[PDB]
Amino acid sequence: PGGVPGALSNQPAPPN
Amino acid sequence: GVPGALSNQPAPPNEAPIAT
Amino acid sequence: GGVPGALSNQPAP
Amino acid sequence: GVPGALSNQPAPPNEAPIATP
Amino acid sequence: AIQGIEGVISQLQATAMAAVSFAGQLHAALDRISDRQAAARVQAEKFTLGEPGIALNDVMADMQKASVSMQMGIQVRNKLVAAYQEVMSMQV
Amino acid sequence: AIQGIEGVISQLQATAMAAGIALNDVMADMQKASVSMQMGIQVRNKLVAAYQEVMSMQV
Amino acid sequence: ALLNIFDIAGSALAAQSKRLNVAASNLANADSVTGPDGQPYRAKQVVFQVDAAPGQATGGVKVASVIESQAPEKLVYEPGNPLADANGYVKMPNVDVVGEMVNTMSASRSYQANIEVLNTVKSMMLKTLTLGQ
Amino acid sequence: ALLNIFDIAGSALAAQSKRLNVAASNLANADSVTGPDGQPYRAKQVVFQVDAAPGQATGGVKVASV
Amino acid sequence: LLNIFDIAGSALAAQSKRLNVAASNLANADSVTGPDGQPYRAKQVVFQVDAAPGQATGGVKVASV
Amino acid sequence: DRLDAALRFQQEALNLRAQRQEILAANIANADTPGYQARDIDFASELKKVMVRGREETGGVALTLTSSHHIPAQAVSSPAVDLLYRVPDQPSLDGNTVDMDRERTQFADNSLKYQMGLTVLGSQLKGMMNVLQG
Amino acid sequence: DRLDAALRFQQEALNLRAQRQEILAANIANADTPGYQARDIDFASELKKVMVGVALTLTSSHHIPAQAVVDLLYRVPDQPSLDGNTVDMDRERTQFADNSLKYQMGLTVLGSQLKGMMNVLQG
Amino acid sequence: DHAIYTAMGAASQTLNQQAVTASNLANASTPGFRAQLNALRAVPVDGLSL
Repeated sequence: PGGVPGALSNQPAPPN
Repeated sequence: GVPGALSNQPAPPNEAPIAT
Repeated sequence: GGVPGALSNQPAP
Repeated sequence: GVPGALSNQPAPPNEAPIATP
Repeated sequence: AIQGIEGVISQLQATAMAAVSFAGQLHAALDRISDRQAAARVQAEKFTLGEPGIALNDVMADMQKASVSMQMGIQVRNKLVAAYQEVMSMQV
Repeated sequence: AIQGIEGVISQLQATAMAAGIALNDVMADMQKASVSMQMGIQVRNKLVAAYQEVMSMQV
Repeated sequence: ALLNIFDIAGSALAAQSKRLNVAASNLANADSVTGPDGQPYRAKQVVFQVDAAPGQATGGVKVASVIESQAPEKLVYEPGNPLADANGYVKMPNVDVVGEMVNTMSASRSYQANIEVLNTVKSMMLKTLTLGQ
Repeated sequence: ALLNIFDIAGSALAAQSKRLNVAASNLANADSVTGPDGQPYRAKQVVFQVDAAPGQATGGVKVASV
Repeated sequence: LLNIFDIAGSALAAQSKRLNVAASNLANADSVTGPDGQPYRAKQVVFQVDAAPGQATGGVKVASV
Repeated sequence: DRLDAALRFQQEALNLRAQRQEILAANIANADTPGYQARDIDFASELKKVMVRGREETGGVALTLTSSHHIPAQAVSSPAVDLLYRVPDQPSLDGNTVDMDRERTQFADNSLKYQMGLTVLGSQLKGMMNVLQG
Repeated sequence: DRLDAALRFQQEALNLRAQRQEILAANIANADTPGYQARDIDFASELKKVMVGVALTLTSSHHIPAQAVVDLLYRVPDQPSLDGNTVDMDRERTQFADNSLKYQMGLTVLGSQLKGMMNVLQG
Repeated sequence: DHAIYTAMGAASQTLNQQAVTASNLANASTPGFRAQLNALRAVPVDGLSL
């Protein structure tokens, strides 16, 4: 499903 | 499975949670 | 389309 | 108009007086 | 011509009663290759012109494709000439 | 075809008795065709040479 | 089917160029306060998808859409600037400079890799054209 | 004219140069009592706007006025 | 695939894994907790010879972390 | 028939090399896309499969063009190869398993093997024109 | 000649890029001259003008053949200097780098066209 | 190729920690203030192999 490349998807995301 | 080998089943989605 | 490429000529000319 | 455009006219001289003439 | 239109209506009557080639294919291939090359050249000139929306990536890739197509045409011509020379050497 | 199915049943009786395009394909078929045409030319040349040698005889 | 590599790598080059352009636009406006509409500049990012029509196994990459980055707007206390909030909270873009610099470097490297792919593919096509000769 | 990345980054350089010039002029005139005529010097500010551009998603920085 | 190519690729993978482990360790020099609440214990890779069918000389494989 | 059969193994191996390189280039292109599992094919098994049973395609469906003014259009025509998943080396938060060292090693190896196939096929075809040369 | 018509556009673009490169480097060199105006050319309009003459007639051998023999636009100043110099470092440095890149691109395109015309003939 | 992202995350979170510390120091004269603690948590990425 892809997603945002780079910084946003390689930083620890919020739990929910 | 040996890394770099070939398998017919996909790897499971990996996640890195912050709090268990 | 909506976004011009980095290597394109000034979309703003 | 925009700084960095192209015009067919030279800019006016840049004078900066010390006192009002 | 008036007689030419007479011939056209005659061929239409022929079709009524009744009810592409190798040179054509070669001409079509040459036209396709030339059209691709002209399209790449026109896009390159448009980019060199400064007109917005034309990306250097597309220009360079299209020039690459045009070069590959030209080389394909050259190889086809080389073989075709070789085959013609071989046939004209056939003993009769 | 009806005659095609006739041929299929005939071959079955025979068995009873006995018991887009890429450069990779374009270039390969182009080369074959060249090879087959050269083979045909050479074989015909051999046949024609043999025939002319026979007819150039002296009886 | 080496010709499809042209399309795949060209799409990849275009997508990486768009990503680099968006990252540079975010970086150059880290200090902006106002937009053309008066709204604060919102950091933007591209979305990468597999450029595969339904039924196509594997393709290149394509930019689906450009989306506003999800991050709190940087609040600055300057209730003297003509642009301000009810309590003087100027809203500045949420650009993370380190992220944008790393994104620029990554986009450049991926771009160069795709260029190498295209170069070697063209060399192979020429060979192949020199198959029997 | 310029490539899109060139234009964006060059506009960024020019905008930062303008901001630095405004800061330097303010720091020079920190103790000025009177200006060209007789009115006090007023600290200058530079306002950054994003070049709207046809793309909008990608655009550099312009400075409307000081 | 090709032997020397297999050797060089395996060794590139091993050295990349070591570099990633070192970078992760350097990031976590001052980390005080993880997700479960346990301290972060530094990682180190184990190199082993990949010469399973190639006698005593071959590529290098990362046995474990 | 005989000449077609004699040159069929190397031709099919070279076609499979081309398709594998297309797959590897797709993996390299999607190397920064979050959530993309790297794909690759088992060259030997698929090569034997294509030789025993001829090449086939999943799609290929295209609009028929009886007239000379019909507008030509095709859906998708991918090979009948089994796209297997590569085992990831180390984890990544975005969620793709494209490890660049593996991709570039397989790319270079496939490149050399395709050049080898071209050399073998060209040598055989000259080895035949030499005979048909009198 | 038909060969000139095919290569006319790229040759004129390359020559115009070289001339504008010289103009930009002159702007860089004269950055410190007080009262110097930064000059430049509009590449597209001049390229139109060059892309869009009469050799005198030679009746005999002694007759001598005809002997052969762009418009500069001022740059809009950004910051007012005191010495009257309107040359801005950043703007012209970016323009200089861009012109170098475009000159290289024109060389690449012209070389590719000549190389294609050559491999058509080689045999 | 992805160790750059690990290091970038470390640098960005170092910037965040510095921002927290600077905000704490700016309020050295704030009456009745409670300093914000800072701690770098480690998040292990859970894939299959290493």
